[PDB]
Amino acid sequence: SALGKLQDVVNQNAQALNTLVKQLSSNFGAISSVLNDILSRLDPPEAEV
Amino acid sequence: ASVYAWNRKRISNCVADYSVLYNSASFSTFKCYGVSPTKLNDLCFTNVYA
Amino acid sequence: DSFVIRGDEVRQIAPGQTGKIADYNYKLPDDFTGCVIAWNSNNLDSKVG
Repeated sequence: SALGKLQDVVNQNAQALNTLVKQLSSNFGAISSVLNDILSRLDPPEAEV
Repeated sequence: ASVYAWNRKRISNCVADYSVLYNSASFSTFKCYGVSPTKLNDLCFTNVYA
Repeated sequence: DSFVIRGDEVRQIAPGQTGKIADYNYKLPDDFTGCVIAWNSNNLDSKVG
């Protein structure tokens, strides 16, 4: 547990990356998080929204 | 049927063909929600409820 | 752009709209910056039967 200041930075960077990756699963009001599922279900007039 | 006792037919294992459901001048309104009528021939749905 | 259509199909002239006229008769882009002028014309074209 002595090397704590070096492990803290690695843990913070890993958690930042994990949050940035998990943010790709949110919908933000849309019907699906995957863009392929939106481009294969809706038309360009309604897919932009 | 009426609007208070409306039938609900559970679609099952089949090969749906939405080609002639919209390309036919026999329907007054064909409003789709969540999907586009032109993409229904490419989607494989889990369960359809009429 | 002068052309003649029938009833509800005339209201089917709009940017990003599905229908019969928009499909093959007359398509309007989803960038249309103009105006659609339509008026009823009964007793100038209607023939017997």
